[PDB]
Amino acid sequence: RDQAGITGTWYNQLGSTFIVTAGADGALTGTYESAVGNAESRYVLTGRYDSAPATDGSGTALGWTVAWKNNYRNAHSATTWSGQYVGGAEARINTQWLLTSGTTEANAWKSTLVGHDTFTKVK
Amino acid sequence: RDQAGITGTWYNQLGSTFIVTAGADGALTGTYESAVGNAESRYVLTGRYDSAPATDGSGTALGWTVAWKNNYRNAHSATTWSGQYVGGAEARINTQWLLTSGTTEANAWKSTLVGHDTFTKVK
Amino acid sequence: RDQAGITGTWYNQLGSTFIVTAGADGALTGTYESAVGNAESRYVLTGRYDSAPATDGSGTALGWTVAWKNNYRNAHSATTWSGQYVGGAEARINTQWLLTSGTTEANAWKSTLVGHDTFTKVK
Amino acid sequence: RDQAGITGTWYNQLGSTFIVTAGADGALTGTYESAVGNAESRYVLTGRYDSAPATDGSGTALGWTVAWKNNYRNAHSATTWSGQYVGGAEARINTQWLLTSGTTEANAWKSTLVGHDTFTKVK
Repeated sequence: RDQAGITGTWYNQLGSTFIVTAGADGALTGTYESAVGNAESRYVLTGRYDSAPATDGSGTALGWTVAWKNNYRNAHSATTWSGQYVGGAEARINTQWLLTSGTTEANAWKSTLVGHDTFTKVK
Repeated sequence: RDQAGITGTWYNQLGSTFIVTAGADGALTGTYESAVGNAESRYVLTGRYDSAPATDGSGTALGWTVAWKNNYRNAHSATTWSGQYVGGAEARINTQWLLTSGTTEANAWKSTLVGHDTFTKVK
Repeated sequence: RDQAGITGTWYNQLGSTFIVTAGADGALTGTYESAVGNAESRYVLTGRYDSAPATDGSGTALGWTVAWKNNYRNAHSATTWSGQYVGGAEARINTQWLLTSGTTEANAWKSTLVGHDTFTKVK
Repeated sequence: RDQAGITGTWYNQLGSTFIVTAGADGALTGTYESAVGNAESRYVLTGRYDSAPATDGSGTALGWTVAWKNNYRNAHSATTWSGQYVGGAEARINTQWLLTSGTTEANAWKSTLVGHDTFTKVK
């Protein structure tokens, strides 16, 4: 439905690269490359999207996760993005995210960053 | 590593049921059943976890997504949980979550709920 | 310090109006008018800011609260904005916010919206 | 209304101390002492609460801010708590919070922590 609209290469305001395939079943698969933080090269992502969204002009809800471990680095952390895809000439994925680091129990109060990323099809 | 510790059936404070398998590669697969909201029965989830966490007593970072569409209902929304697994006698997964609904652009300011769920191996 | 830079009239991307005075002591006082939601006219706000920020080019941390009760309406809710003031030609206050509604205990999981507002000195 | 219920000394799960007065007009004034982080002794807080909440068993919405500057320390950061007061034998204030640090523009993606604190009248 928005399978075609979501599948592809997206870029956020930080210059990160989100490469995703949307499956007919609601699956999101792909790779993420962050332009910032304790990260290098590509990381696996997986997520889900609403494969039968409302037809009233609403966006398409979706989310995905990256664990920041690959063959190069392990930042002992994971980010989830929660948001919606908005189609059209200037298609966008508007997200908020939560980045949790593994911590000791004494430090768990400072485990989680929150922010917002907007992805577009052009950098 | 925490593959065995994470795999299984978890319950949160709302009485929701999180059934997950942790793969050797960092994958999370399974099903979620919410005790609240516009939800019935099981929904697909997918996520990621740190398969090689720190050995200094830190938790294990992880996250997952549910899109709230199944064969019974479609709530045009997705939730992502971001958190850490803490092993031991009283193992826990401590999370914060973001629930994004598909909205019109005019309503996007009110698209996203935030909360926190704690999962245990016993209800 | 940024007392002069913060004091004044600010506008966000929704067309809301934030009127604030920064005190020498770190106080924020003023009024908020939301262009959206269950709101009309001005609401009291109060908050705090860092009156002696770092001199290394960092922003100035601040926050404020609105309870959505005035002489016209009571939305049984409160929003807090947490963010930083960035000075200069295009001064900005970049925030994330939490909007909590009063709920029953059974509904408390869906009590809190999260979002992000960027304020500028020009609409 | 909940003026009497809110006014007083509260303690969270970290062992922090929140001392507040609720004014008839919806004002919150007081001091905060954090048991964790870059903090020592008391800090000024100000906030707002719904002075005429619903009478249907709903909680009372409120929020407050601390800027982490006092005569002893300056952590160049501010926290806002957004939540609701629930009255009764085991009265509670259930909150989520946003802690923003002043950062450079390049580091603003990692400026804001999110968490949740529950306050009770007994430690």
